[PDB]
Amino acid sequence: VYRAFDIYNDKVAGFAKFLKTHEETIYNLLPAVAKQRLTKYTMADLVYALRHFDEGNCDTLKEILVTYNCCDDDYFNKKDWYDFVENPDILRVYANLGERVRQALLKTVQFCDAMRNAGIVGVLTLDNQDLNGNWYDFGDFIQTTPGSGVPVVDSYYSLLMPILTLTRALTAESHVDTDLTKPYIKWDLLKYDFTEERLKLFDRYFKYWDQTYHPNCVNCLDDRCILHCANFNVLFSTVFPPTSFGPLVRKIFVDGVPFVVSTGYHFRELGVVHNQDVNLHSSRLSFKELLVYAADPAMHAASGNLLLDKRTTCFSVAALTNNVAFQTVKPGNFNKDFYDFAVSKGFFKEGSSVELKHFFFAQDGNAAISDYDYYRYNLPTMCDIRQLLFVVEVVDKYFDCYDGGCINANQVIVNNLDKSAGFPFNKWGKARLYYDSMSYEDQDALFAYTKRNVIPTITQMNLKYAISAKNRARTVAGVSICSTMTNRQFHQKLLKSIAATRGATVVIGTSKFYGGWHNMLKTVYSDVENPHLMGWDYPKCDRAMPNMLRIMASLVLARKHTTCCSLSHRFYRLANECAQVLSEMVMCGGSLYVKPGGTSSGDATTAYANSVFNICQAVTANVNALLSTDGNKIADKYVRNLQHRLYECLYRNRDVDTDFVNEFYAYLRKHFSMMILSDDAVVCFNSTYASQGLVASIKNFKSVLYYQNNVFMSEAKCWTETDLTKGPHEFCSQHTMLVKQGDDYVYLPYPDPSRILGAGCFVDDIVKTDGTLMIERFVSLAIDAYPLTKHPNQEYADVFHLYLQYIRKLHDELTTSRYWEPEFYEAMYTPHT
Amino acid sequence: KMSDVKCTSVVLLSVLQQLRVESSSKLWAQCVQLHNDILLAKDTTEAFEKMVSLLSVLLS
Amino acid sequence: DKRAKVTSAMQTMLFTMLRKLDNDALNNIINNARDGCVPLNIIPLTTAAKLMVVIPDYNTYKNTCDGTTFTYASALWEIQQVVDADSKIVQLSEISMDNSPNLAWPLIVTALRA
RNA sequence: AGAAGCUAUU
RNA sequence: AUUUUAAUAGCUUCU
Ligand SMILES: [Zn+2]
Ligand SMILES: [Zn+2]
Repeated sequence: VYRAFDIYNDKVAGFAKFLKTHEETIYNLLPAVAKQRLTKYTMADLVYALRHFDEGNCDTLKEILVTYNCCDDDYFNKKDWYDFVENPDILRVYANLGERVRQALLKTVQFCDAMRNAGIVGVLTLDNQDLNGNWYDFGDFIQTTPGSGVPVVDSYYSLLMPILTLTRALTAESHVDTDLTKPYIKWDLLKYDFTEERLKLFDRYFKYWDQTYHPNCVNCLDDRCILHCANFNVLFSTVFPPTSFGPLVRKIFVDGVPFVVSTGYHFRELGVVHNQDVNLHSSRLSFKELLVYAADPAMHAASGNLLLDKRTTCFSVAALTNNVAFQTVKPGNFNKDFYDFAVSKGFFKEGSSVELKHFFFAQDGNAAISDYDYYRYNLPTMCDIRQLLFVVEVVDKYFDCYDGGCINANQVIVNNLDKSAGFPFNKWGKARLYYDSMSYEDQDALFAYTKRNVIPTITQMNLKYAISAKNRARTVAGVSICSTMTNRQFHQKLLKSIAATRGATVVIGTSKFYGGWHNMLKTVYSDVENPHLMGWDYPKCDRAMPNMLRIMASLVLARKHTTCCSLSHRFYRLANECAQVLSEMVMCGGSLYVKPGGTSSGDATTAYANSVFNICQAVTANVNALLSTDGNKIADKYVRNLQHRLYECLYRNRDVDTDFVNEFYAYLRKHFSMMILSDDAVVCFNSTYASQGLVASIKNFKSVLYYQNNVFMSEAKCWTETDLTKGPHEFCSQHTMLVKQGDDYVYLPYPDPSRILGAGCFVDDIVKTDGTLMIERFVSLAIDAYPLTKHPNQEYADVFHLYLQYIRKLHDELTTSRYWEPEFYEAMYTPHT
Repeated sequence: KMSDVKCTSVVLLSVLQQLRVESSSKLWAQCVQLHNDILLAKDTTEAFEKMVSLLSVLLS
Repeated sequence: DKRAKVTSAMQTMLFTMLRKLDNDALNNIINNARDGCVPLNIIPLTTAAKLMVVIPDYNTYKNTCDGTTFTYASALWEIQQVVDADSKIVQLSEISMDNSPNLAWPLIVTALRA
């Protein structure tokens, strides 16, 4: 048989697929133990199938599903049955395994108890447990004094972690007497603590976890302890009422008037957090406290009506207005003159390789809520925690060249002060008012306040007019001003440092002009032995991002404060971020809803957090590719030792092996070179190693997204390139070509001709067609379209010429020459500046 | 011909919006679906028929 | 002068929000907590005196708001008004199968606690 | 060759 | 009622 095994010998190590072509006294010493019959597939088979999912090869998964009446065979006859987005029903199908999984967990504990009462020491593996929960192999177990046995179960539980949330294993815990036929437990409305239930669940299922668990993460030791305890809390928060989460409120007295304020917060991940700077009776309200109380969602909800919205599956809180709101989107404006000129110049002939794809799409009054109901793809996810710890160390090794820390209110740089401040401030003015009316002392005091308390904020949902080749309204999430000010003071130093560095893995801030594209491509090519190019996109970035990876991103970003913030200060900062941009109240057309998680795009650190997320997923794919290969098959001694030490540092070494972290970082930099911007990535990798399996391919990335990001990756959004002279197929919506400039050869980025043509043809405001003082618009479009003159296809190369003749038309109507000369635009891609 | 149909659909939808049709929910929703299907369509026959329907909506 | 103007704006908004707050039920629900701290989500559930329901289609309506009084969240609600997506009053007797196409969905129901 | 203000484009 | 970050062009003031 060719089955999944979890192995650690002196020679080989890993979770992979292998061929399978004293114990009496041990068995005599040891209801969770088999006699009898043994389910063809073990728990290792299921774990490997769900963790290494590949379409067109999931025969074992199909057999496991149709064996246990999770679905029928005809369920697999329909296409995209395995897709999370196109076929949500698969989730329900997966849940049909849940209870069985849960049963296995309980039996494991029994087994371990037996060992602790017989003085037996041994390492638990998933492949010794049948799908019914029966342990049936005691090979290496030795004897010790009875009553002092010890089981090692870190690999078992760590590998099993994702499947617990994938199959919804703890559903039966939400019923009376933990019985699926029994009714649901009727928790009190006022209960919010749940600490003792968390401890009871931990002792029921994870009794033999060696590490210490903190139900409230405010008691943790560092950021790694925060990650570990937050993972456990993510698993345990799925069995508690959804009304028990969010801000905890209280009644205070200001000048004897009773106000309702927020004094704490109950997180799903971080447990219960209480504000320290609380005064039950207050005298007068200055600017700072008035701001904090007005941004508070507590009173807004407390003074609103009960709301029941059946259009959405998001938890609803209240309706501020008495009538629901409807925001539509209008069609674009048509530039008749440009259309006439293009038609006269011989364009738009039927069959031309250049066709108008990008338009402006109108929407009806139910567009904002229709786009808001995309967080339904955000599912609670439990992560392999040993893998997450090693990967977070490797991922921070990518950020060890930047400068960061805390700045003051006189060191803060804000680009645009005419932007909006969010609810409830949007009612009284722009961000200029709130930056101008606060002195630097007030802002410093507000920062000092956020370092010991939690201020919950409300975001707004806005519809953005845009151009696309897809029929979809787009919503952006605007954040309140207070969150932005303290995030700026907390993060701007590091963000500016990242944006002011050249030749690095993250290329945010690097211009594409004046040879920038050539420099970036040459930096990413590095000196990889057998280079191939790979690229990918994330299907739904902000909607379908697990909350654990967002917390990891925030912790990696905040690690720069080693000398300026104590650990309580850093934890309260992280709690503020989680309560402000992760799971907060969302105002969507006059009503308040609860955000499941993911990402708010109007955040101050969105692109950099996305870059951390990209590096984490890539490193995870590399680890899962290296660890799942037959060690005997590998022919290089260095790579085999690297794999063995990677397994040991993952599941056998609680402390951090810094030297091996450096070694793995060097291996990745040599053989897997990345250029990354937000969720966009281009990789130059060693072909021979990827073919042998020593580095990740695109299928490893697809499997990682399948079991971690809750999305499916279609080949229609992934690209591979073999010839390096042709650059990346796509990167930030640009194609690449190797033109001849002077006596050198240089890479040039060019856009899609349809996009530039549509941008010229369609606008969003009527005056954009009437002012005729928009020559700069066409000049910018021509600066973008200039590289197309080097394309072999003539219809492509003719778009820039058409733009030049239209600019001439406009200038001759108004009336320099440079704007119709090709030298002005040729100088925009020359290295010398 | 296709591009002329799409551009004329854009112009006609803009005119209808100028005619305060956006304040009738069913009319505007039907117009939005018709316009989007025109924009994503490929054959000019049904696109012409949809243009005719939108023009009849405008004249009504 | 703006600082003073936005200070007054915040003060007013706070006190007006206060003036709409049904304080007796809030006192009743707060005084039962272990230390006077309650979750925010349950305050409109157990204190609000008006309910708004948004209904996309007829199946959801007949499974949610059948008649003139319905039970939701362990309370009884008397239907006060029904309005269409165009914000025009819809009579209760019109919400049948035959008149479903004429109505402009989704429907907004306003109910009062009873 | 620089800073600051405004608009536009990707 | 219209968010975050980056790059670029044009116009004005000014050592
Ligand atoms: Zn801890
Ligand atoms: Zn700091």
